[PDB]
Amino acid sequence: EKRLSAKKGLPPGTLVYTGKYREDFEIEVMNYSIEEFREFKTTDVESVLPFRDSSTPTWINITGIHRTDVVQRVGEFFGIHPLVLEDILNVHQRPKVEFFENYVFIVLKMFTYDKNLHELESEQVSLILTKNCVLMFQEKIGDVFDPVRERIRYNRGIIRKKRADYLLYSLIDALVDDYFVLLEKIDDEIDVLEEEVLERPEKETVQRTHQLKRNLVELRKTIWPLREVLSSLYRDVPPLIEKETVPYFRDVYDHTIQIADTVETFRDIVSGLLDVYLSSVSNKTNEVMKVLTIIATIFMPLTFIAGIYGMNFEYMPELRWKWGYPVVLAVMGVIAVIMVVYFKKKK
Amino acid sequence: SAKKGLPPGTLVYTGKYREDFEIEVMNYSIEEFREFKTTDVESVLPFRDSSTPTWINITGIHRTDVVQRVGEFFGIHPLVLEDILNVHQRPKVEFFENYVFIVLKMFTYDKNLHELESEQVSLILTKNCVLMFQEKIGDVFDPVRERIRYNRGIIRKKRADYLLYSLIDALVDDYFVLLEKIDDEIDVLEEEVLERPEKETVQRTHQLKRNLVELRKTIWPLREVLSSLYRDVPPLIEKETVPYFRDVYDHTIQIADTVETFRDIVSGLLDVYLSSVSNKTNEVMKVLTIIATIFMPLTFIAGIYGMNFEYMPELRWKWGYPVVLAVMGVIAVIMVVYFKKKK
Amino acid sequence: RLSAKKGLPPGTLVYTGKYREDFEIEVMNYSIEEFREFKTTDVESVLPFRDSSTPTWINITGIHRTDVVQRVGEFFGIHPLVLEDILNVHQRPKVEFFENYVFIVLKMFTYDKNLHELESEQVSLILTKNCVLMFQEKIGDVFDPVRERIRYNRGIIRKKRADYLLYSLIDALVDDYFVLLEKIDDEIDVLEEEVLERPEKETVQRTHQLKRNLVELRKTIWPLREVLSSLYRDVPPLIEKETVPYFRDVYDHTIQIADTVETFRDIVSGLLDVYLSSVSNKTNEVMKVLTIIATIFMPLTFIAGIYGMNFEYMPELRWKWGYPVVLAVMGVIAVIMVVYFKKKK
Amino acid sequence: EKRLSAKKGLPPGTLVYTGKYREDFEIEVMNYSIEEFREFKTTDVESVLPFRDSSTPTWINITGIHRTDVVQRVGEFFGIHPLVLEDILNVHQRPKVEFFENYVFIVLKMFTYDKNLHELESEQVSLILTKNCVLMFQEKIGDVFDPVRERIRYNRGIIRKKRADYLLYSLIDALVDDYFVLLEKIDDEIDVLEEEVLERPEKETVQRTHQLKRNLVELRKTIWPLREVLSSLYRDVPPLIEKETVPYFRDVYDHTIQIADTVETFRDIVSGLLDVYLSSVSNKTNEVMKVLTIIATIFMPLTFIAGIYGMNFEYMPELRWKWGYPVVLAVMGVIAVIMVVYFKKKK
Amino acid sequence: EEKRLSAKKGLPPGTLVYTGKYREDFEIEVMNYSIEEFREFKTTDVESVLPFRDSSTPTWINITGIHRTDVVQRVGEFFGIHPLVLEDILNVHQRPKVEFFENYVFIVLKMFTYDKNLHELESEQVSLILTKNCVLMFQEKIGDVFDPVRERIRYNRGIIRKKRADYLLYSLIDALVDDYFVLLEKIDDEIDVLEEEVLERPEKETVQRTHQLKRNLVELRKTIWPLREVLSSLYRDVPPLIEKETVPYFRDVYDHTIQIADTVETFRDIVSGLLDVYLSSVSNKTNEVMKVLTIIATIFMPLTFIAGIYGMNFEYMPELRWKWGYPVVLAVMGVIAVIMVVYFKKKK
Ligand SMILES: CCCCCCCCCCCCO[C@@H]1O[C@H](CO)[C@@H](O[C@H]2O[C@H](CO)[C@@H](O)[C@H](O)[C@H]2O)[C@H](O)[C@H]1O
Ligand SMILES: CCCCCCCCCCCCO[C@@H]1O[C@H](CO)[C@@H](O[C@H]2O[C@H](CO)[C@@H](O)[C@H](O)[C@H]2O)[C@H](O)[C@H]1O
Ligand SMILES: [Cl-]
Ligand SMILES: [Cl-]
Ligand SMILES: [Cl-]
Ligand SMILES: [Cl-]
Ligand SMILES: [Cl-]
Ligand SMILES: [Cl-]
Ligand SMILES: [Cl-]
Ligand SMILES: [Cl-]
Ligand SMILES: [Mg+2]
Ligand SMILES: [Mg+2]
Ligand SMILES: [Mg+2]
Ligand SMILES: [Mg+2]
Ligand SMILES: [Mg+2]
Ligand SMILES: [Mg+2]
Ligand SMILES: [Mg+2]
Ligand SMILES: [Mg+2]
Ligand SMILES: [Mg+2]
Ligand SMILES: [Mg+2]
Ligand SMILES: [Mg+2]
Repeated sequence: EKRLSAKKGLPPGTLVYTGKYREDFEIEVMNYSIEEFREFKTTDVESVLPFRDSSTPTWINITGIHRTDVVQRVGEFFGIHPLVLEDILNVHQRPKVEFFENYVFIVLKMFTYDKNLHELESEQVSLILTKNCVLMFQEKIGDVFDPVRERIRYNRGIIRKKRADYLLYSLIDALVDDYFVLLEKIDDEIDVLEEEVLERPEKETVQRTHQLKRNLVELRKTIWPLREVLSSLYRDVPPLIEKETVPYFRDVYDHTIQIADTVETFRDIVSGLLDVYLSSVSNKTNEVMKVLTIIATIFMPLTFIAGIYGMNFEYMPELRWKWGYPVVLAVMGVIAVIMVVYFKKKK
Repeated sequence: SAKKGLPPGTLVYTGKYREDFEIEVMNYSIEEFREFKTTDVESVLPFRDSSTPTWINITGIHRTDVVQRVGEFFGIHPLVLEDILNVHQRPKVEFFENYVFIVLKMFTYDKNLHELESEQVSLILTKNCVLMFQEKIGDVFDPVRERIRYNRGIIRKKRADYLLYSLIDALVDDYFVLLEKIDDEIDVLEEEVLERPEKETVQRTHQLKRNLVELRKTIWPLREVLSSLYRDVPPLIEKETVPYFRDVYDHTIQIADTVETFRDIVSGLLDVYLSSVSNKTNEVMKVLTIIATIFMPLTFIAGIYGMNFEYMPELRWKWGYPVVLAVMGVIAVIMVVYFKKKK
Repeated sequence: RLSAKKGLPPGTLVYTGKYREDFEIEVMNYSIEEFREFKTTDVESVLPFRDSSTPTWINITGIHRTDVVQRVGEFFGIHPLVLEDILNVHQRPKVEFFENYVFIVLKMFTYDKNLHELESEQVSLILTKNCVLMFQEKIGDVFDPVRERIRYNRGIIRKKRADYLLYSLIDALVDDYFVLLEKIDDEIDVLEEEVLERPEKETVQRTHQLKRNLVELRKTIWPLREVLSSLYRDVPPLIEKETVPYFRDVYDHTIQIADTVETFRDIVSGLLDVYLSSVSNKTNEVMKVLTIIATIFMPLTFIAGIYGMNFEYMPELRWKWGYPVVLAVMGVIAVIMVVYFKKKK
Repeated sequence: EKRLSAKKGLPPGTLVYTGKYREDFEIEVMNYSIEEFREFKTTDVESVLPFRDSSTPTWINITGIHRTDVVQRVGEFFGIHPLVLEDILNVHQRPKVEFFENYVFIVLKMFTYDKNLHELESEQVSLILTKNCVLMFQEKIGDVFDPVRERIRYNRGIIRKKRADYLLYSLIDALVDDYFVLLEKIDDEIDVLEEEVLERPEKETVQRTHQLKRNLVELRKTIWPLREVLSSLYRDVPPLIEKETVPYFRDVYDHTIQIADTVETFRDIVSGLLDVYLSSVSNKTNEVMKVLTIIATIFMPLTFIAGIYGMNFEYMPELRWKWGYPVVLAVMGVIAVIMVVYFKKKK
Repeated sequence: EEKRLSAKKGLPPGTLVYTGKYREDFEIEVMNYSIEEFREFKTTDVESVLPFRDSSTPTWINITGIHRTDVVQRVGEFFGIHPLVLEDILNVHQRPKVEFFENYVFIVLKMFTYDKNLHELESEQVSLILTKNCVLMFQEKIGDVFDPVRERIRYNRGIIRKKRADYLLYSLIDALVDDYFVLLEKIDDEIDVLEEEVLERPEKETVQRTHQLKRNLVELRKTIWPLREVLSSLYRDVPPLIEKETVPYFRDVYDHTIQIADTVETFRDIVSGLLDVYLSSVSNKTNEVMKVLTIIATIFMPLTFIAGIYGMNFEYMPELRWKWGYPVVLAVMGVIAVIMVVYFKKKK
């Protein structure tokens, strides 16, 4: 209803941004050949539009898809189907490839993990590969893509030698790689949490356990498709040159499996955290209940006799007598002493 | 859940909705549009033979004679019409030579008392018509009606199969709304489960589980109905409508992701609460334990010196018990010190 | 009684089930123009119907008479493995295919409410030429409505052939399951009500019985779904454009049941964890009462037991305005132990 | 006595018996056809070597494969691969069916169950179908094949009319039949066990349920390859006479499924047995609390007032107007009785 | 508990970077052999092994200490190994695999070492490349399971000397897969000891060990599953692996691996209940602690109140004055104590 999960009743072609980031808008362009390169930014689309006809590889990054107007304008110019456009704009959706005639279309998820308050956020990056362009579409400023920029700029690696497909591999290889980062953060979280779980009895322990479990589920929900998307890229290939670029997506495929597995491992672990915790607590109850028993179980028989020697009659034998009070205190010290002897097994 | 012993062709509305019956009909082509309502079935019949798209919506299928009649007129096999009127059944598609047959489920989720309801929606695509069969009045189809009416979208331009698409599409899109609500209820529940120790909570928890089960049982085959429509297409215009069906599938893959997601999420809730309440039990134990461990030994010396004995001064010595009182105070001091490793 | 008949050759004919009670053969030969039906204990009398040109339903009941299964089978030309398959009632439902005939094993269920339990009886069907052969363990069945349909000519059955009678028999036999499931659905409803609102061990027990019975149900129903999958997708002596879509309809109910049998499994599966939580909570709130009485009364008996001391020259007895204030302070700490207790109780 | 799971360092054909039984060695032969049959035992492997070339089905039962010379001889004569000989000797393994050029190889297990102290042992059985011979290999004297022996002697059934592949069939069907016996015993154990769990709270119970869980896991591991074992015997069939022996293989294969389902039915039943125990313990903990609390909650407050009225004070007596003792005992009984009243709901 | 080696990022596709924890050893071994004779040697000079690319006879070249990525790059370029394959030899956090190429088979496998006492398992990654007449082996660290295979080559044991490079690769992976037998045995011992502990030893360190075992099992499954797939691909495809000879051998290894994997899922099946068996014991001791607490509580508290109503200072109240009251109250108190014990004769 409000800013989550619903644009409803709108026709099949409606361009609407569903995410939260309306802040920034910036349009980056990097063109390159083996010979030379150029880069620029701008806030005007009419400058970048002519690159669709380029003979040389081009990476056009639109940050600020919160502007539906520029997404549309570009979609139209490169001839992107309106359903596809709409997918780019609706950022709540699963990861996918859709191959078309003159183009490939890809929807990926970048993540961010804040430790301290433990939570994750996800930005949607959409890539379109057509002709010589990779069109990028982001929500906000910030991204994992920088090493690629450096690779182009400082001529490191093979990127300069290759055409646009290997560039889509470059952007996808970065995006996938940052998941390892997120995963390191998360195993750190796991270790911390199992320490806390066996050794540190509070309820905030439970709260954090649960938080990690959800963060893990959302992680997987985005992850398994992400694996299939790479899986598809590997087995089909309409404009992705074979004998050059194929083993490159394939290495991103092995990554997305190594990752898909790692979150599984994570899951099987975190599931039994809470069991370990129940085992910590009901074991802590056991030791308390043992203390209260020996405390109660010594003083309960004693307070009884001390109460039968405080009873008022007349006619009573042992009150006058006497020799009693030392013999009574004797029997008391004796019975509590055989209690403590009886407890040489327990605690 | 039982109509038994009846012949294969027997029309029995098996639903719980007995109240309303209505017939809505919209005939459109590119240049013009015409809509009407009625309770008279024959009046909507001549539309079987037209060369333009028409949406014929029969609400209140508890009236069987209408279903029989319309069926016989459009030439639909009695096994289908029975299927239409038996509303406990899974979403499927049957592909036929002169038509397609589709059963789907709309859901409804009441907050306050938290519960869900289902309507069964049937669709026949034949020649130039979409035949829609609803159990009761009101639907998620209002934006579609508004679209045909107001020439929004491409819908006016298009044909009967694309009308189908818009109908099913609207249906599927509503689940999004339902998911948002379930999400909210889940938020509330987990808040309460870690912070609010009550049995009404375990109930609400189990009910949410049960609901997620019913929802899953519907959602999963729904994924499959679109799976065919996208992949099969005998009288469905290819180059035009196949990509659009492909969308509704995408979404219905999504809805099924979110639902497993919820099941995974809720499935650990009862272990939270168990872990939470097993802790609060432990931390009230401590309180009862300290209260028992100081005040039990103390009440013990109070009982010695209340004993009535002919021997034993105190009696005399007349100091008190500053010293009884002081030994109490000192052993209490050390008990509490001992409990500086605890509460 | 029992689960092993062993050391025996593959052909050997043995009834493994528990009911030796009844024996009866019922025959209905019916055509478009007319119909006739009779019963008997005499086997040579039904044999000639092999060559009848019209639909016959031979329901042989009391398979515990092995010699009749032998007779009829050898006569109609049914293999020895199929005959033994008819006499062994411990087995999974299956469909096997052959030249002149189709072999079918199904299960009818009876669930007693009150004392909650289920028993099964096995029906074997053989469709051969114009005859459909039926085999039961004991008197009574789910098939009366198709009998009624044949006697009174209701619906399309009189027009059509023998494999349509297969269709109808099976359909009836599948439809039973719906009512079964309704019953089991009731059991589940009461059982969960009890589980959250009613902490006893008998409810542990019934939860277990329900889980078990549900297991049995899944185990019968799942191959049963695979049965009508095969009758729908294969079809050699089954008239296609006429019967095959009637076949698909049972195929569809067979599926609906299976999903429902799952829903019940998934729901039963949690019913223990809801019980554990109610008991724990119940265990908690039982503990809280113990403490609050202790923590207000235990320190109370202590300061109330100081002034029961027989020491002379307390002096503190000297306050003898005294006791009401001595009573007061008690209540005060008592109250402040209660005033410890009006948050979190 | 049962060499552990490893013989390593050894090259691939190394023929080593890894089991515990060295005790007996015997060889039994039955040559038969429609007309007649001859049967004999022996310790001499030379006299059973000629039967490889038999026109008519022979059954060679070698018992005592600890004698590895024998297995080597026989193996080399009938043309069996060193890897399969090795497989006949190493008894820690899964069942399999390997189809070769001139012969069929099966390994299968023959279980034995001890009730009382509950545990299961398994002898290996190896079967090689070659030409007209069934080669059969056993660790120890005693087996399940005695009634197939009897059908060969007393000419019961159709076995004499039929061939070597039918011999194979009979043997496998006796194996498979025995797992029913086994399952019956496990069902008995299961019933006693669940009954003891729900009505009988002791620890040797958990010990037993666990024993069973494990035993069923073992039985699963032996049976599931087996289901696939007779699956591949049913669906393939190069030298297995089709129109004769095939519907008989499918018969064993139906059995094999009932056995597995009977296993899976058991598993899902046992995995609930511990949760039954869990819920019985936690109701006992509750029911003990209940008893502690009604005693604590009626008497501790009644002790508080008896209590103030025993105090010896300067203004003592506070009351001493004789009314007025029994009024206190009255209000004692009244607050106790209304404690019971308040407990007339649950406890 | 800090930044772990996982991410090699910002780095190009071909980047050769060792991600392991072993920097210690470096050694290059060679055995070359034929039916007539063989030569074995070590060296740190890579250029001396290189000519073996062109040998007619099978040559196993073991390169221990892949941390030196110049050696790894050398042998790679010289053998025409594609940079991505090279990089995989170098990156050790990754699942076992086969990849087949025009001129070589790349394989990734894993050796596991378990230590008892403090219970923990380390792995080492092994790479193998079937290329022409060579198998290139790459190890992180000295020591390995391939000793008997060397021993066979040296002293002419088995058939290995007659067969070729493909059978040499069979021999290597067979010794590898065969290690997992030992490993599963050790994990079994720990399992028995640990379930005994779970029932009969109520300590928190027991819990620590149960969870530790569980984690070890998961890391062990994660590797062990595709290990199965690696041998399956190897059985069923076979481009330069001589078929009618070497395929059955590869099949055998596949078999043990199916066994290996089955076992691993059985251990998992057991350790998953191991913690519920603990929590059963614990609740049960406390259960039988609370009993003790409650039966001591319920006999004396009705007794301490009977002792309360007695003194208790009031007038009238015989009771006190008729004598006989004290002993008769020892009788009542006593008898009610004995009927509490009698009611508790359904308990202990
Ligand atoms: C030297 C003085 C001579 C006085 C007259 C002698 C008469 C002979 C009597 C036999 C002696 C036994 O006397 C015995 O004393 C003991 C305690 O002293 C009493 O026992 C008394 O105190 C014990 C405490 O241990 C209580 O458990 C018991 O309920 C109470 O009756 C016995 O009830 C009485 O039978
Ligand atoms: C002082 C003389 C030195 C020589 C030693 C002998 C001293 C006397 C020994 C006393 C033996 C104690 O054994 C016994 O104890 C109980 C207290 O539980 C006393 O008192 C008991 O009397 C009878 C038992 O029959 C009961 O009615 C009463 O309830 C009970 O208290 C008995 O009178 C005494 O016989
Ligand atoms: Cl690059
Ligand atoms: Cl009919
Ligand atoms: Cl119906
Ligand atoms: Cl049988
Ligand atoms: Cl071996
Ligand atoms: Cl036989
Ligand atoms: Cl890498
Ligand atoms: Cl060798
Ligand atoms: Mg849409
Ligand atoms: Mg790689
Ligand atoms: Mg019906
Ligand atoms: Mg879309
Ligand atoms: Mg006093
Ligand atoms: Mg049999
Ligand atoms: Mg059979
Ligand atoms: Mg139908
Ligand atoms: Mg070996
Ligand atoms: Mg082997
Ligand atoms: Mg890389």
